Amino acid sequence: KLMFKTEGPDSD
Amino acid sequence: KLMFKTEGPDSD
Amino acid sequence: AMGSMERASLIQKAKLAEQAERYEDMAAFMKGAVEKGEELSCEERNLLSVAYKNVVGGQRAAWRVLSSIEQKSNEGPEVREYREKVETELQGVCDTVLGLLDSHLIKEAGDAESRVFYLKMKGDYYRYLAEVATGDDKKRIIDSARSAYQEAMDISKKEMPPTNPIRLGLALNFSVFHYEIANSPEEAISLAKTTFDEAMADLHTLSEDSYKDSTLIMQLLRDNLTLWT
Amino acid sequence: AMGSMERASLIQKAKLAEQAERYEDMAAFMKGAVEKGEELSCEERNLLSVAYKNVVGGQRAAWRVLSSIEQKSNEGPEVREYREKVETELQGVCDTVLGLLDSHLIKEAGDAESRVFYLKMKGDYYRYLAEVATGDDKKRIIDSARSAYQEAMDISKKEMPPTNPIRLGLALNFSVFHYEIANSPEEAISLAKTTFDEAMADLHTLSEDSYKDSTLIMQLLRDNLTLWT
Ligand SMILES: COc1ccc(C(=O)NCCN)c2cc(C(=N)N)sc12
Ligand SMILES: COc1ccc(C(=O)NCCN)c2cc(C(=N)N)sc12
Ligand SMILES: [Cl-]
Ligand SMILES: [Cl-]
Ligand SMILES: [Mg+2]
Ligand SMILES: [Mg+2]
Repeated sequence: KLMFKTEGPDSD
Repeated sequence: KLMFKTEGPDSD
Repeated sequence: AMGSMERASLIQKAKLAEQAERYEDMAAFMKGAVEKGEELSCEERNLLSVAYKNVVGGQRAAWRVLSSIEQKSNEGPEVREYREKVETELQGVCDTVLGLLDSHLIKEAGDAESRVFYLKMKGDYYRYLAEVATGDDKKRIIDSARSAYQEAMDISKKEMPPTNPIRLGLALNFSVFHYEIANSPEEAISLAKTTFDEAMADLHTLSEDSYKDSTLIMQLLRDNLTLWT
Repeated sequence: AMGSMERASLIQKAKLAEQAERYEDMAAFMKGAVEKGEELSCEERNLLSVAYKNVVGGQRAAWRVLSSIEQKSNEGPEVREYREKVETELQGVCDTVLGLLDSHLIKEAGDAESRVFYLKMKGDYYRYLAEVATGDDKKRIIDSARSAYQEAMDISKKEMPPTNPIRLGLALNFSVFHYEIANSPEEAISLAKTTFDEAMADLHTLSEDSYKDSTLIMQLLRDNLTLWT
C-alpha cells in the first residue's frame, strides 16, 4: 500500500 | 564492532 | 510487570533499548514508567511514543503484507489465520496504549504540550485500529479517532503557535486520517494546506533550531499534498 | 507449543512470516515443524536457518551496542543489568537451536547436504554463545564450536565438490571462527584462501545458475581476505 507521511518514526 | 562476512542473512 | 524497577531505571533502560533498536523492550520499560503514576516529562512522552510507534509500525507493515497475500488468494486457511494472529497482536498493542492514555495520562495532562500530545496519540492508535477494522465496529473506532484528534486540534489552535511541532504533527496525522480513513480527501488537502500556510507566516518568530524542527514537519505536509493534488 | 498445527501449515506460515519480516514467528513455526519429528527437506532446513539467523542477529547487534556502552561506562547498574537481560535471551535462543539439532536433527541426518548443514549450524550457534562467554566456560564453548565445524568440514571435503554452496558457507564461517573466536588469524586466512582457490578451479563444471550461487559466497571469502591482509 502507498502510505502517506505521518509524524514520528517511519516504522512501517 | 567490525563484523566479518559470514553465511546467510546479515541480520546483525 | 515492571513494578519492582525504579522509575528512573526504567527510563534509563528505555533509552538503552532505543540505542539497541529493541523497541518491544523500550515499550515495556516505558509502560512500566507510566504505571508508576507520575506525569511524564516532554522527553519521557517522546520515549513512550517512539517505542510504541516502532512496535505498532512493524505490526502494521506485516499486517499489510499478509492482507495483500490474502486478498490475492481470495481473487487453505493459513493466510487468513496468520493475518488474524498479527491483527489480534496489533489490536492488543493499540489497546495497551489507549489504556495508558485513559489510565491516567490524559486526565492528569493540563498543559497544552502534554494534553495535545496524548490526545494526538489517542487519535493515532484508534486510527491504527481503524485500519484493520470492518463494519459498524469500524465506524465507532473512526469516530473515536476523530473525536480525539478534534479535541487536540481545538486545544492546539487556542494554546500553541502555528509552528509548534506538536501542533504540526497533529495536523499532519489528522489530515492523513481524513484522506484515507474518513474518505474525506478534500478535508485532508484543506487541512494540510491551511496548516502549511499558517506555519509559513510564523517561521519569522523562530530560532535557527526551531526553524529546522518546524520546517521538517512542514515538508511532510508538502510531501502529502504533492501526492494528493 | 505448535503441537496442534499441521506440519505443512507450520511450513506455510513460516514462509508467510518471512514475507512479513516476522522472524520470531518464523522461528517458532519452524521449531514446531522440527518437533513433528520428521526430517527436513533442503527448503525447510533453509527456512529454519534463516528464521533463527535473523532472530539471533538482532540479539547479537543489540548485545554489542549494550556491551560497548557498558565498557565505556566502566572506563549505575542499569547498563549491566540490561546487557545481561539481552545476553540471557540470546543464550536462550542459541540453546533452543542447539537443542533442536541434538533432539534429533543431526542424528537422523545421513546425507552430506543435511548433515553438513546441521553441523555447520551447531558450530555457528556455539560460536554465538562464545561471543558473549568468558573464562573456562568460553574455552569449552569454543571447543564445541570447533568440533562441530571440524566434523562438518571433514564430511564436506569427502562428499561435496569444492563449489558446493553449503561447503563454501561452512568454510567461510569456520574461517571467521578462527579469526576472531579462536585468535587464529593465520588459520583463518589459510582456510579462506585454500577454499577460494579450490572453488575457482571447479567453477568450470557449473551451470550459469550454480556459478552465480558459488561465486556469491566466494566473494564473501574475498571480502574477508581483503580485510585480513
Ligand atoms: C521532540 O521530542 C523529543 C524532545 C526531547 C528529547 C530529549 O531527549 N531531551 C529534552 C528534554 N525535554 C527527545 C528524545 C527523543 C528520543 N530518544 N527518540 S525524542 C525527544
Ligand atoms: C539455498 O537455500 C534455499 C534453497 C531452496 C529454497 C526453496 O525455496 N526451494 C527449493 C527446494 N529445494 C530456499 C528458500 C529460502 C527462503 N525462503 N529464504 S532459502 C532456500
Ligand atoms: Cl497462525
Ligand atoms: Cl533489565
Ligand atoms: Mg475538489
Ligand atoms: Mg603470518
